[PDB]
Amino acid sequence: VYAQEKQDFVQHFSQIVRVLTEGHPEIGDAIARLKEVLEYNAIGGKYNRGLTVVVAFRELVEPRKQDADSLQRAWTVGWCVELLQAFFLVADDIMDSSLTRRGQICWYQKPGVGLDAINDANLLEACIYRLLKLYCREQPYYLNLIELFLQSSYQTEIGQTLDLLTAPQNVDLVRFTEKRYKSIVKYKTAFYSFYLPIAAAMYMAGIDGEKEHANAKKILLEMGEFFQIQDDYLDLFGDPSVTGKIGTDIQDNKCSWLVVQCLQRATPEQYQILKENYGQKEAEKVARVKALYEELDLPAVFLQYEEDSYSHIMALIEQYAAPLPPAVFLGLARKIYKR
Amino acid sequence: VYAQEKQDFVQHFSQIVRVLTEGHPEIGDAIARLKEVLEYNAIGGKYNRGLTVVVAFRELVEPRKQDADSLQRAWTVGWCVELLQAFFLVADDIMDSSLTRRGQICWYQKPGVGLDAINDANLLEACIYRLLKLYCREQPYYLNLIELFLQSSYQTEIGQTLDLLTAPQNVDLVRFTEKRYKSIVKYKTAFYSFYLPIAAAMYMAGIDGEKEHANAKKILLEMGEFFQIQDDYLDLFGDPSVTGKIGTDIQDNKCSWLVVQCLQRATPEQYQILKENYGQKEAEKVARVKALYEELDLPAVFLQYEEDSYSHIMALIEQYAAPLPPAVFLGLARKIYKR
Ligand SMILES: Cc1ccc(-c2cc3c(N[C@@H](Cc4ccccc4)C(=O)NP(=O)(O)O)ncnc3s2)cc1
Ligand SMILES: Cc1ccc(-c2cc3c(N[C@@H](Cc4ccccc4)C(=O)NP(=O)(O)O)ncnc3s2)cc1
Ligand SMILES: Cc1ccc(-c2cc3c(N[C@@H](Cc4ccccc4)C(=O)NP(=O)(O)O)ncnc3s2)cc1
Ligand SMILES: Cc1ccc(-c2cc3c(N[C@@H](Cc4ccccc4)C(=O)NP(=O)(O)O)ncnc3s2)cc1
Repeated sequence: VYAQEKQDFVQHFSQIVRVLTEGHPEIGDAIARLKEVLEYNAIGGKYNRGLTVVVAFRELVEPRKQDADSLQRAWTVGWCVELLQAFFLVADDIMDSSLTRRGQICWYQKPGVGLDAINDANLLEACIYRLLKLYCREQPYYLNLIELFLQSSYQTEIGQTLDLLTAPQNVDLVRFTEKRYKSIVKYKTAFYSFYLPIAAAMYMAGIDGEKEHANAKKILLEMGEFFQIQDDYLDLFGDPSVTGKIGTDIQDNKCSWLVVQCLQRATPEQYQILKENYGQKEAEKVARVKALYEELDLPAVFLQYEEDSYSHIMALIEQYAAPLPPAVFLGLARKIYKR
Repeated sequence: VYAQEKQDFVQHFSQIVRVLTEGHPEIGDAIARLKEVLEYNAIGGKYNRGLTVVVAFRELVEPRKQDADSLQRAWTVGWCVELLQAFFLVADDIMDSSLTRRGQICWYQKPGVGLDAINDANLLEACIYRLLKLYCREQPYYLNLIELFLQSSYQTEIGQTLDLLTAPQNVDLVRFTEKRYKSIVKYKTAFYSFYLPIAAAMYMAGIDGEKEHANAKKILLEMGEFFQIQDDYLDLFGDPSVTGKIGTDIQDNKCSWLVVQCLQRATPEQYQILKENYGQKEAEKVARVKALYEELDLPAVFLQYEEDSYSHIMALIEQYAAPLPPAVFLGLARKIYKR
């Protein structure tokens, strides 16, 4: 499904840019900057979210209604998801004071960008809507897509606010509850990473019903919870030469699924070991946390969670996939649940 | 027109907030933060942009079609303009490293906000669209308003990019040309400050024609150019006990209308006096610029510009106001051109 169309998708970017950078010579300079912004930040991910739109649109539309223009539009809206992602990242890395991203210098950290990245992020967001105007204003789902991107923006922003309130990078754990962890993930990542791209395909295919969308959302948000929990696990236990990432959740005082669990289980004594070491950057003090999680057999708790999670998803799919082809959902679960 | 409805408008804010902060207990914390963001940043301006929507809607709709619900919606969309303004300011003050705004500490500069303001700004933007959903999704102009706010966002962002490229707060004047000054003002401030609110009233009143809108835009953008040029003049020559502002365009290396003119007129010698002193914060070095502008009789050049500008506007109004009541436009020119 995905490896099979990643070429046409990543190749269409050029067009996405050509159009977004074309009557008005006076502003050409700013447009030059926009090009640069898009080239640095929309590129270099694995493109799974955007791609999900394309793949799903193939699965959902009767192939008789998949002309060149229709596909073009699915590529375009797929790139709209990747631009939403890019907008959030650029802005999130400023906020976290991150150094790298996708293995390069964060955009804001480049010489002579700095906090100008704030506006660059805002343009990334704007390009979504330009693109929808240009490719979709005549389509019957035009407004549905706008509302979905705008709503996907809002929930992510809310989730971000929620995380910022939860984890002031300053030492506190009583606010790291499972209720709250789950909330953060739903609003901050799941909605836009899992629901938004399938939903966009759905609208593109004429499937606009609230019921259908509620059903698909129910599956997708639970998939999204898992995805993140696995991300949290692998931040620390992922072989880094598989992953590509080397993890810093413990140094960055994150509200990781791990710590949440660790806190549910710890003696009042061990809370101390964690109160003392979480957030510090001393390797010794980072080791004494990993080593605590390990003492609490949390890698086992994960495996245990991944199994249940895998059933729940299949159950959800059995129950709510209809009348969409289960393959829409399985195509994603495949990308997540390795054996 | 304006003093006459500023009460109902500023009073409606409470409702705007009540609604934007109301099913979902898990996120209530973030909503609390949102409330705070809106209270600090949507409040304390003079509300001229928002108000323009309300006043214009009164002028444009047959009074038989101005029920309670219609008004409610004009207040709401007026507040949407003020939220757009708030979103841009919060983000612009981070970018400039400003200290104050509307006579208080900039939001980002408050203890324990910082660059979290980036997300706070993004929520300000989001609230626009929530508000439009809640009050206007059933109206026939719903999509027109979304497109207008989104487009107003994009042009402002472009203008911001353009300004950032023009004025790196690092010393340069060859890029401060009149063509470029004019471009910056059109994209960065005029469009959203002058065109957007009248346009929103227009759409609200059933007047959606491209022609009408082109006409209104033509008047409004030229009004907007003046407004800004006057702002630039008064930044330096405004009696500060009238204004409320004390100006720092020269210290901040801005691409002010003043400097632009100064550069058009200066001997190759005087370019030097300006190359040496513009952007410095030394009062002596700030004085030696003001004193140069004064030596070049620029306060006279302004008066000269304000006169011509005043004719051009009236001409534009005579020519393009129809079939809107000229009073829509005069109501604004009144707020700008004191004798
Ligand atoms: C800890 C743990 C326990 C069980 C699993 C299971 C994964 C899995 C599974 N995973 C697929 C991925 C998958 C998932 C869902 C639908 C389709 C495909 C897989 O790993 N295929 P591969 O050829 O690479 O070994 N497919 C069918 N049953 C199961 S049970 C994964 C992790
Ligand atoms: C909607 C959506 C968003 C992100 C993803 C990502 C999947 C993924 C990823 N998944 C692996 C699978 C995987 C399984 C277990 C642990 C890590 C990685 C994968 O794509 N395998 P495939 O053989 O299909 O190319 N690996 C590294 N980064 C990412 S980011 C998937 C779906
Ligand atoms: C430098 C300079 C030269 C001429 C003017 C003019 C302002 C003006 C003008 N201004 C109105 C404001 C105005 C503008 C446009 C339409 C209506 C009202 C005004 O100042 N009224 P006020 O009672 O406070 O003295 N009205 C009619 N003709 C003119 S000519 C302003 C500044
Ligand atoms: C669309 C729009 C946006 C901002 C304005 C502003 C007008 C204004 C403003 N205008 C003065 C007039 C003015 C004239 C000349 C110099 C300064 C101020 C005014 O409102 N007079 P009014 O008697 O109607 O209350 N003074 C201080 N700040 C601002 S911000 C007007 C219209």
